[PDB]
Parts: sequence; structure tokens; C-alpha cells
Amino acid sequence: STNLAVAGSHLPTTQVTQVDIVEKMLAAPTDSTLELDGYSLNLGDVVSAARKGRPVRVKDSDEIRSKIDKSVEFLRSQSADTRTEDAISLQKALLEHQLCGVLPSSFDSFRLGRGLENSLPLEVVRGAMTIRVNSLTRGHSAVRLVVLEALTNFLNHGITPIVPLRGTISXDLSPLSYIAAAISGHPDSKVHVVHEGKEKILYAREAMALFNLEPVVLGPKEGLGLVNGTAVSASMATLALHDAHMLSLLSQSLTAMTVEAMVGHAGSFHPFLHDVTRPHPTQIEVAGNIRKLLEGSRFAVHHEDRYPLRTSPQWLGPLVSDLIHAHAVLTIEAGQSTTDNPLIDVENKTSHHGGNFQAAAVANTMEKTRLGLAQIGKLNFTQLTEMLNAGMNRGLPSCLAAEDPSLSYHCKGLDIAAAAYTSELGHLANPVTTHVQPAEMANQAVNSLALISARRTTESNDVLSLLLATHLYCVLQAIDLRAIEFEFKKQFGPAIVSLIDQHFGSAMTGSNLRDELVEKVNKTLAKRLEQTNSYDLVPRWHDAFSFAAGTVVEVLSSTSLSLAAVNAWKVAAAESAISLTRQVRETFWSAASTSSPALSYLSPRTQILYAFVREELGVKARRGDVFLGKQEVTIGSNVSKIYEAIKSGRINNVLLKMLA
Amino acid sequence: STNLAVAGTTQVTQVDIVEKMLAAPTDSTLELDGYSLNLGDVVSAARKGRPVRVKDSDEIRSKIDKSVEFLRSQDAISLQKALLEHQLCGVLPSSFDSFRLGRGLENSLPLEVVRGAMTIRVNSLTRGHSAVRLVVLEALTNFLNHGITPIVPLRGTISXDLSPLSYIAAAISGHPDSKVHVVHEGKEKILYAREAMALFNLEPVVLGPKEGLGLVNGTAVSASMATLALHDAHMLSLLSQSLTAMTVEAMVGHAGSFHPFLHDVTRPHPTQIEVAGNIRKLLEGSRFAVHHRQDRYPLRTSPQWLGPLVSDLIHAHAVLTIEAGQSTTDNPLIDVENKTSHHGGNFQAAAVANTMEKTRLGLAQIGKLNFTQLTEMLNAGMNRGLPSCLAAEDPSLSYHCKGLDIAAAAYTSELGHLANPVTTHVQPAEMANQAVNSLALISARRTTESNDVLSLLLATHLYCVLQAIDLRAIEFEFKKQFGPAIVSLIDQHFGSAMTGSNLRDELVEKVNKTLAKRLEQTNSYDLVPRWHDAFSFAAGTVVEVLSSTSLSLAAVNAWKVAAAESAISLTRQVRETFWSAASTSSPALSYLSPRTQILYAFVREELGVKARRGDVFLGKQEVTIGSNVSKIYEAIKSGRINNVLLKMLA
Amino acid sequence: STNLAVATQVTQVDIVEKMLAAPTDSTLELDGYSLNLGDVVSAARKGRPVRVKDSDEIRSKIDKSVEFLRSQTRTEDAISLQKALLEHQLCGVLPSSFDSFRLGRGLENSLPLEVVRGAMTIRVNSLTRGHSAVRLVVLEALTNFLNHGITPIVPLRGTISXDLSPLSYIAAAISGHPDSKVHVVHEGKEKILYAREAMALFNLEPVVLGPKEGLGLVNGTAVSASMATLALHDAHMLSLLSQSLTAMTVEAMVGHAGSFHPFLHDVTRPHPTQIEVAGNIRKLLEGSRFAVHQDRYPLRTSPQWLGPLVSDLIHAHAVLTIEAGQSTTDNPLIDVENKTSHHGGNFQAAAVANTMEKTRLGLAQIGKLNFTQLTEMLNAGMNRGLPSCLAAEDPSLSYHCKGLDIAAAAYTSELGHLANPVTTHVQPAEMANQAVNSLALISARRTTESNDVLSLLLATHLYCVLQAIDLRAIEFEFKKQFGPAIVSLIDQHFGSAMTGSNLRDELVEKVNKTLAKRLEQTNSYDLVPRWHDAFSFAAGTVVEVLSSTSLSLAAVNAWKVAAAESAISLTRQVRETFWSAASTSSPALSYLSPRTQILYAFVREELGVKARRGDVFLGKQEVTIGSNVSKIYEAIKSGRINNVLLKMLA
Repeated sequence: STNLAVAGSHLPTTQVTQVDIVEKMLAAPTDSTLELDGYSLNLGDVVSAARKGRPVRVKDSDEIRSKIDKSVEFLRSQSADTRTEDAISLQKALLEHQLCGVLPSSFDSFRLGRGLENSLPLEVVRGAMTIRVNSLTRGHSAVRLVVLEALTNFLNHGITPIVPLRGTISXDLSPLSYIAAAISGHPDSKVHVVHEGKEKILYAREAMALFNLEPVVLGPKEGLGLVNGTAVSASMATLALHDAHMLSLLSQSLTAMTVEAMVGHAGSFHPFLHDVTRPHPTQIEVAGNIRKLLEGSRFAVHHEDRYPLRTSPQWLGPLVSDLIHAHAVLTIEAGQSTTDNPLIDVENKTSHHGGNFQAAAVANTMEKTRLGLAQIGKLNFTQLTEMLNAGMNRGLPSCLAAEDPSLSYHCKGLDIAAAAYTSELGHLANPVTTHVQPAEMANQAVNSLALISARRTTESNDVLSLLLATHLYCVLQAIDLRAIEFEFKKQFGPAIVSLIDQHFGSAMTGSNLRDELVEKVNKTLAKRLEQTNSYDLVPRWHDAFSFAAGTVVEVLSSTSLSLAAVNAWKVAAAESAISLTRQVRETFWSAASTSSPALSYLSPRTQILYAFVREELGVKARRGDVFLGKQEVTIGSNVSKIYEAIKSGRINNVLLKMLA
Repeated sequence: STNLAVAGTTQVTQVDIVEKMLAAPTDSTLELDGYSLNLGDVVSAARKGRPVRVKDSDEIRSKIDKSVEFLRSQDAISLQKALLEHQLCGVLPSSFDSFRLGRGLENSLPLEVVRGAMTIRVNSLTRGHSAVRLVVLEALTNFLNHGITPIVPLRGTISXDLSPLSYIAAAISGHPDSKVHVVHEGKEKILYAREAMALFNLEPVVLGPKEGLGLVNGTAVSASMATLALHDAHMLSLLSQSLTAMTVEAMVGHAGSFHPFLHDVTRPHPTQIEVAGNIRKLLEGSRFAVHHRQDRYPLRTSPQWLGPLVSDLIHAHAVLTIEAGQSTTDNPLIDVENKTSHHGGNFQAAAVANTMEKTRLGLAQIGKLNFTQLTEMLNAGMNRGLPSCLAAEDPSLSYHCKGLDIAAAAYTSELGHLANPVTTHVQPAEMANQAVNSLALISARRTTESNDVLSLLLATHLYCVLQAIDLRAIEFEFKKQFGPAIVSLIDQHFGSAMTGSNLRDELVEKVNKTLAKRLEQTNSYDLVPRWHDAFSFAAGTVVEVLSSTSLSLAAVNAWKVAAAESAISLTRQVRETFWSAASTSSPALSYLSPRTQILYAFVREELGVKARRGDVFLGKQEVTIGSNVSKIYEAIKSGRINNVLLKMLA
Repeated sequence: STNLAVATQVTQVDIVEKMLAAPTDSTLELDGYSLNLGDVVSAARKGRPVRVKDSDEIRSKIDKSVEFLRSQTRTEDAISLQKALLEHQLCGVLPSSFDSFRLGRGLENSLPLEVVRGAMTIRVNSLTRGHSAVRLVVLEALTNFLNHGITPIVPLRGTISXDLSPLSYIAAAISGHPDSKVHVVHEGKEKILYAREAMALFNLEPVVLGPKEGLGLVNGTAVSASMATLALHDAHMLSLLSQSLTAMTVEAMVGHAGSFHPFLHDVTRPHPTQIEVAGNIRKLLEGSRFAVHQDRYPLRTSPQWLGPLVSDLIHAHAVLTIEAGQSTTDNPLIDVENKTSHHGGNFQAAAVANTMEKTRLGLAQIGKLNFTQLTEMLNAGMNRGLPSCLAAEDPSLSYHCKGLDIAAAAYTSELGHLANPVTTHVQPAEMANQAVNSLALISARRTTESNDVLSLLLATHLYCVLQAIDLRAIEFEFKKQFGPAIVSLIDQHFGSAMTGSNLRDELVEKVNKTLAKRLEQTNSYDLVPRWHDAFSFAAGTVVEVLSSTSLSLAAVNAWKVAAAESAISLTRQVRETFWSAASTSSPALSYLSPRTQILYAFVREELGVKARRGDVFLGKQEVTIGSNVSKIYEAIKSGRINNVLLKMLA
């Protein structure tokens, strides 16, 4: 509660990092019971309850039952018969106009893989029910414990009411009214449940009778004290932030891995450039994470780069600071705030009329986050597009094609997809909150529009997941293609000297030319090879040594070698390179993923992810159909596997393990 | 082709365009000739299953062969397989263990969009510019005609639309990983392309040289979804105009706002004239709308507000018929007659992206107009005397459309944020080789979402107006009996004291103006408190006009009470006869114009959604308001309401 | 540093107080770490003298960084690169001559003078950290320009905030480039002279950039940081004015000061800034005789609507002080102590653009909140009894603020459009080397415009709330005398017939009740009709309570006329005594809170903007409403209101 790791912070501060936060959340129990006491519920708890079917229950303690009883009792003392009679009517009337959202009318509209689009996702409504119960135990609304238990029972038995997707402007009555109608056994209330194997959608009553549950009878003001609030938009916002954090960390990881695949400089993350010269807390934090992932990497340079890599800390820094600030707002909103009205000050016999149902706080976190998500997207997109450009990837094959670029364009299609996702992310990033309409006959002239904003941010998390799944896929192919490059240099460096000595030397004897010749031939070779990375193997190498031969003509200018002698060497050298490269390739494709040469150069940290995608998810480097003479499983089928691992959360632990 | 009602100026209206479109056959086969296909046809083939095939005529077959031969006379199969290899990179679901109840195929493209895509694709390849053999075109029409639809990724195209079109070209060639959707013996299933071609005795095509590039090349996927989206945008535009007409009715507004002098004569913008005309036409005969004070902007500036959106919709139609029915968006293209190949950029779908951009803004504009009409009508202080939240009984325990008012606002907010342009977010795709790309498909998808959202909003507005006109009918049925009762009770209690004087007509005149003056700002009180309030004020004016009389305060008070009790009594009875008659003999049909009556019947009869009496009053929780609005929403998304709208405006 | 008030614990008021405490006389000494946002504003806008703090540690590490460079036709090839890197950066557009300078126009394509003075200050500050390797004689060149009032004329556009271009126009100026022009005031009368000319006038010597001096000098983001600071500064003022207007509106609306009670914030929704806002407003309302110690969202949800913005601003303050006061945004950067140079990206102004994006959005929300507060107050149907358009005389010939309500709407719409993000429009700059750029200056400019559009809105609100407060004061004075007059007239007309009954008390309670009930729906009538209408209705209840008395209809009518004529008579009287008194002795002073009275006085006395009686009523056309709103606006833009605000809230 006062740990900073479980509660983010406002203002920069170097006392709490995003990983500290992500660690806490992922440490939330899934088996143990979640006990709501109205003040200690944190975001990890909400996620665990909403997505990991964790058991929840109001904390067993008299203090809680006491305040809940003293509040009910207060709004009991306020003919007395008629004002109870009209109280019930007034709730019937509230539930009546509130149950007005659209949802499918039957099952004759449910096609395969379709059907519930206009329905709020199930995890969101479970998240809402958990937050609702938590705030009701504060004794500020005057609703009986047996009602809170009606909710906890639905939660523990897997009963999730079906609520409409649109309709609230987040001052979230309608959504909550559906929840209310479900536990009260409204006749037209349908819910979702998993009955011995398969999942169905029965009426409220019909589903409780399946578990021995009794619809609960409301009572005066018990209805207004239950639908009131903003638990639905807080729930979806929590889930979205949660995923946003993961995308953020996956982005920093992807940046380090891209540094390696690019043989970039780990020097742009040196603490002098951040901790000392531009002390923005999160910039320091981001620089530190990437600097940590790079330690021990034999792929990146450490001491003797384009913006997408060089300016990454100062580019993600501001986004992370906004996410940490959002996290401090959302914990206070989802675990300590009563968003109802009126609010009862029992120990003062008073009722306060205010506006804590105005979810601008939560709408605010979703606006920033959605924009931050577009920024992460631009960054990773540009890092990827540069890595796929042969004129910039510092020597990698044309489109990361393992074999001849003539009949292989491997990632070309993904370069276009990555541009399509980024574009979409941009349009999603415009603000929602500037489109506020004068609702309810001008009584609600200002409204937060939080749930709508959360929905948009949730879609951004989705598109960013496609973009980062595509980036991870590509950066992994690249790393293998570099590993193969390094295995080829290790042997060709010498082969160049052996040939130089074999063909010449006899003519260089007594001259002091062999060192000048070995150094100049290497330089012109590397100079030309850089802008030739899109040539087929055979022509690529005959081209390189043809330019090398031009150097020989100059340094050996006073020798007695014949043009035939040089051309002979040129042919031998190219033949050599060509053969040597085809052998190292076969060696790579013969080795199993567990013994990938790439493992010999990747830092200890980034190796963890390499393995996870190559071994656990079973996505392997692609050789190329036109080479294998067979059409293997599509690129898309493989990206989709990385994508599902992101959306499923399976990747979260491997991220945390490589940054801890 | 030359008909302005089939190919998008006062020489053609949106009604004409919609009429041609809804008149497309869904039974007879559609013969693709490469220059005749219109927007109606595409929809019919995409959504209605209407059979398609390339028009057998030799002239066509000749051009197709002469194109293919031209290429033969300038490895080849290796490049095609290389092309499909990198294009099959979209995200889809791994298996069927992620398919929960009602979910599953979200990252997949809608089946109707793909069928339309194959239809435009084929039509385009019959011009003999691509050089792809007829057998291939038929591989496509077969799939269509047998209900085979390839499962393609929803995202991954910047609409320069190779990726999706590569999923279609991998399905008719039986790619090993290609999946497709098909209805087999009642139920639906998704099985590998070869597995589905077997069950229909179909042969997986073998792509020859450059046939791969000729196939997967162009903007058929975007033009397809864009066409479906425009179609649905037209309907919403006409439904909005209808809602306007009905709203003016439930408001007892002026039909004079749509007089020809205000449009055809003073501000000659074609579509403004057009919209004013449509409404003036739906209002002819109405006893609700005044013919011969003031009306607010949502109704009075309606024509000059929708006019511009309409002109852009019409203009979008001209652009999309040319793009979907008379354009080959491939590259390279072959001249054949001049044995020349050309290199251009017809795959740059900027034309379709533009229609989708302005359409989406127009949909936001419509949403704002109808939302302001609705919210005004639900506002006690502005709805000209209609009951508080459109509650049939006492407003103290019934808030009928209060929630719906908030939902209208939510839908209108959503539409605003959707209206931002998508095309200003172009990225430097493919090593800066595609520095400028259209983003047409993405734009079309956003516009499709607006249509859906505007549909929720319009289904809500319609649910409300119907309830409003029924409430107004009641009021009318009441005034018919209470006008005389007032004069009767006035002659009973008074008149004996007015005898010989000239103040009876002055009294009746001032007591009617006092009531009307008060009843208008009291439409939120419960019945008995309301009437006693109304006559207590009226009592004040009698004290004045009968000032020289010899009446006693007890006398006037006795009249006031009697009058109020008579109003409460009458009102109760009129209400009771309304709920006793079947919607078929609703008093509303005696005041509704003959055209707006059509839509009234459709909803109350065919859809079966009736006026709501209450829930506290009936002592029973009936089908939720949401259940009824959803039925309307479904009638709109299904197209069922289209003919109804056409009958009204035609 | 370590104070928060300068960087829950710290509030916006604390922050604003520190900034306004910045010395505008005392020389501001730059040491590379102490510079704060208040300091920057003082140097940039108040002409405060600047100078590098004399210190051996400061000039030591500067010298040590220059000589580390020197140690590495090669001598002049270092100066040639400098002149080349200056040749291409001097590429923005400005007027080619003073022939295009019309009256009031001329420098639109130019960067604002205060923005460029702030940039030189921030630039000098970061150079004193010995990370760039720029001789002290160069820093002194810039501080001389600052201290002698010489300000380079730089292009408004051209930077994507990686801010080379504008910065190079400054470098050319202190180096005496032949084309470089500057602005300076020469013995009264401002002029634009060539850099050289100007330096002559003050005996200044143009610097001569050595090796790496140019690269170190034009590298960085001091221009963006500068405009952003100037904008955040004004944004803090505006949000405080917003909260003051909220309290004042609560008073004009006779609202409930209960919505700002600690239990509703400090206890139930513990958001730090929400508590803070609720506190400021609660603090402004203490002692008020207008607010009550049943309220729409604009006022009731005020703390939860403003809270989140204020938290963003405070976050932006922490970011900006670190960026402008203690950040080196050059590259490369030298680590003298270790004899190294690092290649990083501290020039990527993302942190700045970030604050400008959030602020622009919050400004839009402050706007919407005050526009809704204003529009409700000008709405006769919702302003709980205030005159039609805040007209001081009959509403039939006076619409006082009907024009301002439309304008407020116009400003609010503009702010909405301005609020969209700028940073999502990044283009692949310079070949592709600058693939990601911050666009900070552009974002800061848009934010500066929002500060200006919101200043128009709040100037309009403030004016209106002040006219409403006076109008409410007169209402209270009226009720003070009218209450007794009602009862007095009741006894005079019918006590003789109430004698021996227990009717008096019920009669007085009812008449008052109906007079209030009705009078709140007629605040748009013209006095004489308004009052006869109220008592006509009252006469209706007299008929009911005194139903058993022997009163004649004439006796009751007489009463009604006498009551109406005296209400009419009283109103005119209380009005005339209001307009006769001077602003210093206004009745509003009796009811206004001791703190809000402070802003009331400032506007009515210092600015001299009095309440308006009406042109038609005074038979004369006085200065226009606009001319007065303008004085309020100029008082806001000049910062003259800042101390007034601080005085109330502190």
C-alpha cells in the first residue's frame, strides 16, 4: 500500500521502476483466496481474479460486518410502510430504463467464431464484480453483505452475466444494471457459465439453480447503492494497463535484440549519457534495462547508429513515466475509492452528495496510454523497417532471406504489415474525451467517457501485439543470419590470407608488400560487400574479388605477375568464399535449435527469449520454400504463435526473468 | 453504365441510386463481362449468395487467350511460389481450441467481404489485361457458387491488397496450409482447401508463369468492403431523413421548414433541395405537423445539414462503381492490340480510401443531427409538452427513455473519434519503395464500424419516436374531449353569474391560454398534482375576468376541483382505451401521415415491438427496453428495413 | 532543487507561488544546475539580467573540455566544416524586406522574441557544465545579447526537434553573419539591424567559432524547452483561474458548497490533486453569503474533472525543470574526468513534446468544463432565477451575454480540434537517419495557441460571472424588503376576513411557495408582465386556503394588483440604488466571500470594467461588451492577474 512497487507514483522519481511494478503484479496468487477488505486490493489482484479464475471473498472480520451493518441500519431509519413500498418500486423503475443496451436476440445469429461482438468481454465483467464488492465493504453505500456474497458466488462458481458493449458514458449504470439484474434473477437476464465441459448461456435463475444459488432480493436504496459507481470502466482500464506494461518491456527487449542483430553500439546506453547528462528517471530506467540485456553480448559493440536505436531511451522514457503515473492513479481508483453517490458518513449521521462517479481520472490514464502505445509502435516499426532494408542493415541478406534473394523475399510482406499496424495505431491514438456530448437533458453536460477510451486503448494493445509479434519474429531470423555471417568470417579471414600467400608472395618476396596487400584487400572487400547484400551468392563474390583485383593491380604495381595470375586468384578466392558459405549454411541448418550457433554470440539475457520462441513455441528460422522444394507452414502461422503467446500472457514470465 | 441512377447535379438522387441497388436480382445468375458490374450486383453476390460466372461470349474468351498467349511468347513457377510464400504472413487463429462461445474469428476478414473480393477480382480479369487463364477465373466462381469462402487475415495490408489476395490465391490452388469456410450438410465447418474441393469434386488450379502476380495484384479486397460500407451508408442516410420527418411529427413542428422557397429558390444546392423534398414528401398528409412558436436547428436546419453529406455519398458512389466495375487495378497491364506492356500504379487505391474517409465524417455528422433531435425530444423543457422521459404513466416511477438518452450520447461520442482521418498516417513501407500507400482497407474497416455504431443510434431514435407519437396521439385524443368539458364546466359553475354580461367568451379564451401556458412546463408532474396545479392557476384568471361578479371563493374553488378531477378522469379513460386496442387500430394511425405510417406498422407489427406502459404500473417486469431496440437494430443490420424505407420515399 | 515547490506533498499553488517569486531585477546566475522554470520566464519576459555564475569550478571544467577537444590545411578545415554546417541550417523563411510590413502585421513567420531569449538562457546554462567544449567567450556573447536587448530574428518553422535550424540563426547572429538580422530597441523605437550593425552600437565584438564550437552551439533542444516552459507557465495560471471561476459560479448560481467537503475527497476518493482542487474551491467559498453551507455536473463534479489535469501539469513541471535546468541535450558529449566522448541521443526532445501533448489536452478539458458552467448560468431555464441573458433591464430589449455564450462555444470547439496529438505525425526525416523525431517545438506552438484560446474563453466567463454576481446581489436586496411587504399586504387586504380563523400562517406559507415556484420559470418576462403573472397564480391559491371566507373576487383581484404594483415598484427602487452607488460600495461586496471579493475588485476597480445596464435602457451606446472583455483578456495575457489569483488561493 505504501510500497511504491504495488502503488506506482506521480512525478518522475527513481525509487520505483516499471519492472518493480510488473514483478509485483505477476506475483499475485492464482490459487489462494483473494480477501477484499476495501483498502488493500491492488491491480495484480484484479487481474488474477478477472483472468485467472482466482477465488474471491469479502474478508472474514467483524470490523467489516460492523460497518456494513451500521450503514444498512442507518439507511433503515432513513406511513413508514408506503415509503418502503415506493422504495422497491423506485428500484424496479431504475433497473427498467437502465437495461437498454443492445445484445443478440437469440442463437440464430451465432455463426462459427462469431456472435458476441456487442457483448462486453467476460474478464472485464468479472473484474468489475470484484472491484464493486471491494468498495461496497467500506460501508459507504448501505448494501447488505448477502448481496456482496451474491456477487462473490457468481465469481467463484464461474457465472458471468452478459452485458452490452456500448451505452455508458462513464458517469457505468447500464452495465452494472445488467449485473444487478442477474443476481436478482431478472427474467430477461442471461448469463454465461461452463457446465461440465461445455459453456452455455442460460437465464440468470436457471443457472443458479444449477449451483443451489438463490436470487437475492434487493431492498430500499439497495439497488441505487449497487448500480451506482464506475467499476466497469476501472476494470477494463486495469486489464489494459496491465497488458500495456508488458508491451513496454517487450519493446525494450526487442530494442536490445535489434541492437545485436544490427551489430550496433551498446554505448548509447552508457550511464554517462543518462544518469549524468540528462537525469530523467525513466530515461535512466530504460537505458539501464537495455544496458543490462546487452551485457555479455558478442553481437553488439562495447568500446572502440541510427535514431531508432541511439535515441530509444529518450523516446520510450516519457511513455514509461506516463504508465507508472497511470498505475498510481488506477490503484487508488480500483482499490481505495468509493465511486458512488450519495455517500454515507455513518459515524457522523450524514449523507454527502458529490461526484465521485465522474471517471475522468481513469479516462485520463487511457488517453495517455493509447498515445504511448502509438509511440512504442513507431519506434519498433522504424527499428524493424531499417533492419529489413538491405541498404541499412549493415550487411544482412536482402529481406532476411536465408538463401539467394532471387527467389526469396521472406520478411518483405511483414515489412508491409508492420507499416499497416503502425498506421492504425496512429489513428487510434487521437483523444476520445474531446467528443463529450451534453447527455441526459444537459444534466450530465460533462462526462468522462472512460469505458469507451478503455476499449480503444484495449484495441491498441491488440495491434501493438501484432506489430511486436512481427518484430520478434524478424529479429530472430536476423540473429540467425548474423550468426551464420560470424561463422563464415571466422574461417574466411584466414582463407583470404592463405590464397594471397599461395598465388602471390612468390612475387612479393623481399618487398614489404604482403602486409599492405592483406590490409587493402580486406578493406575494399568489406567496403563493397556492404552494398551487395542483395546479390545472389555466386555473382556477389565474383563481384567482390573483381574489385579486390583492382587493389592488387595497385599495390603489386611493381611486381611481375601476369593479368592471368591475378584473375586466377580472383576466381579461386570467389570459388572459396562461395563454397565456404554453402558449407557453414548446411552446418547451421543441420544443427538443432538447442545447439544454434547464435547461442554462442547472444548475451545471457536475450538468449532466454531466443530459446522460448525457438524451443517452447517451436518457431524456427526459415530456409525458404523455393530452396526446400516444398511449401512449409506459412510465415503468418508462425507469427500467430508468437502473437498468441503475447495475448495469453505466457511471454510475461520470460520477460520478467530476463530483466529481473 | 450511362444511367445516373446506377453510376452515381439535380439529375439523380440518392433514392434513385438506392432503388436500382435494391432491385438487383438474387436468383438469376450474374454474368461478368468486365464493364457492366455495378454496386448493387456486388452486394447481391456478396451477401445474397447470388450465383456468378463469367459471361460466355467468345469475345471475352478471345481477349483472355490472346492475353495469355502474348505472355507465353515473352524458374517461372519458382517465383510464384516465392511470391505466395512471403505474402501468407497474416495473423489468424492456430486451431479451434481458442474458439469460445460466440468468439473466435476476430482476426479474420468478414466472409461477405471476401465473396465480394472474388467477384470484383474475376470481373476485372475478363478484360484481358492481366493474362490469367479462364480456368482460373472459374476456380473462383466455383468457390463462390458452392459457398466456399477462404479464411483470410483481417489486418496486414496498406492497400497498395496483396496479402489478403494471396490467401485467396493459395486456396484455389490447394495450398497445404490453406483453410476455407463452407456449409456442409446443414452445419458450418472450416477445413483445408483441398479437403473442401474434394467434397465438391473441384480441381486445385496450378498457377502458371506470371499468373500468380496477375492474380494476387490489385485492390479488390478494399473496393469490396468499401462497396458494402457505402451501400449501408446510403440506407442510414435515408433512415435519418425518415427519423427527421417522424420527429417533426412527435414534436408538432412546422412542415414549412422544407418549403421549396427555402431551398429550390433561395439556396439551390442540389442535394439540399433533394433532402428538403424527401422530408416534405414524408410529411404530406400528416395531422401532427403544422402546415398553415418556432422550431429549433435540429429540425429546421436539417436539409442544409444533411445536404452536404448526401452530395459526398452520391459522389462516392460514382467513384466506387468505376473502381469496382470498370477498372483493372493490376500491374503490369498488357495492351495486346499493340503488343506492349505498361508500368503504372493502378494498385494505389487512393480513390477508394477517399470515399471511405469522407463517408465516415458524414456518418458522424448524421449521428450528431439525429442525437440532437432525440435528446431534444426527450427533454421535458423542450419537447412541447410530451411526458418527462416518454413515460406512459406517472413520471415519478417511470423513466422510460432516460437510459436511452445517455446511450445516444455515447454512440455519438464514439462516432466523433472514429471520424478522424486514417490517411494522414501513412508510413514508409517496404524500404521506402511504397512511401505513399492508400490505407484503403483500414479506412473502410473504420467506416464499417461507424455504420454499425450509427445503426445502434438510429435504432434507438426510432424506438423513441414511435413511443413519442403514440404519446402524442393520446394527448390529441384527450384534447378532443377536454376542450368541450372545459366550456361545459365553466357554464355549469358560472354563467349563472355571467348572465347579462359579456364575459363568458373572455373567460373561456383566457382560461384556455392560461392552461396551455402552464401545462407546457408541467409535463413532468404526476397526473393528479399536475391538473390541480393547472386549474389552480386558471382559478387565478377567473378571479380577474369575473372580478365584478358575485361568486364566492368557495364557488371558484369548487369549479377548480371539479375541473381537475374531470381532467384526471378523462385522461385515465383515454389511456385505458389506447392500451385496449391492438397496435393495428392505434389512434396514432389517425394522425400519422400516410408515408410515415408505413414505418410505424413495420416496427409495431412485423417487428412486434409495442409501446411500453411501464413496469411499476403493470406490476410486472416485461421484456427489457434493450431487447426491443435490439430487434430494430437487427432489422437494420439485416437489410430487412431497406424495402420499407424505399416504399416510403419512392 | 530538493523542494518540490520548485520541482500529496506539493500543490499547484505551491508551484505557482515559487515562480512568481522570481526576481526580475537581481541578476540570474547560471551554474548549470540551479536554473528553474520561474527563472527562465523572468529572463525571457521580464528582461531580468543573466550572467554565467563566476566560479573557478565552472570556468575550469569549461576550459578542461575545450582543451580535451583541441588535443583531438587541417587547421582551417575545422573552421570550414563550421561554416558549412551553418550554411545549410540557415534555411527557414522570413520576410525578405520591410515592404511587406503592414500595420499590425509583418513578423508572423518569425519566432516570438520571448521564446528566443529563453532559448539563449537555457542554451547558456547547459553549456556551463563542460560537456560541450564551447569557450566561455561564446557564452558571454549570448549573455551580452540578452543583457543588451539584442534578439535574433529566427524562422517560426523548420525544426522537427531532433532544434538545429533556429539555434543556427542565433549562432550566426553572435558571429556576425552577413545576412543575420536582429531585433533591438535603440533609444526608444525598436529596430531590425544586421547583426554587425547592432553589435557596433553596444561595442560588442562578433565571436569567431573555432573547431566543434559550432556543432556544440547549434546542437540541442533549448528552443523547444523554452517555448514549452513559457506555455506550462501560462497553463498553471489558467487552471487556477479556472478553479476561481468555478467557486464564483457556485456563488452566482447560489450552489451547494457541500460538493467540496473533505469526506467526498480526502476520505472517499483520495486522489491527491482532486483533494487539492476540492480544497482550493472549498477555501474560496468560506464566508460566502451566496453559496449554501441538487447541483449539476459542471459544479458538482468539478474536482474530479479538474483533478486529473492538474496532476498532469504537476508532472509536466517535474519533467520540464529537469530538462531546462539540468539537462545537456548536445551530442557528442565529453566526459573530461575519464577522457572520453559519448555518442547518444539527448537531443531527442520526446520528454518535452510529451508535456506539450498532455497540456494541450488538459487545456481542452478546462475549456469544456468552464463552457458548460457558463452556458448553464446564461440559460434562463437553469440559472435558478437569474435574468434572461444576464440583462440588467427588461429582456425584451436586452440580450447582454447572448453573444458571449455563442463565442464561448466557438472557443471551446477550437480547443477540441487543437487537442489532437501532433507526435503521431512523424515523417522519416533526413534520408532516413532521423526516422523518429519529437516534433516538440511544433507541439509547443499548438499548446501556446490553446493557452491563448482558453484565455479568450476564461476572460468571457469572468466577465459574465461578474455581471451575474451583481444581478444576484440585487435579487437578495429585493427579497430582504419584499418578504415583509408580502405579509404586510396580506394582512391589509385580508386579515379582516381571516379574523378568528387559523388561516393566516397557511396562507403566507402557500403564497410564498407558489410565488417562488412560478417566479423561477418566468425570469425572462419584462417586470410588469412578470409580476402580474406571479400574483395571478398566487391569487389562485388564496382562492383555495381562504376558500371558506367571505372575500369577493374583486377584493382578491385588488390584492393581486397591489402586490404586483409594489413588487414592480420595489424592483425599480433597489435597482436605482445599485446603479447610483459606485463599484467600491456595491451590494455584492456584502454577500461575496472575502477571497472571491478580491477578483471582483480587481476587475471592477483596477481594470475599470463595470456592470452593464443596457444600451436601449440608457438611450446611449456605451463602449462595447467586447472592448471590456478585451481588457480582461489583456490582463490575463500580461500576467497582471497572476498575483491577484495567488493572493486569493495562498
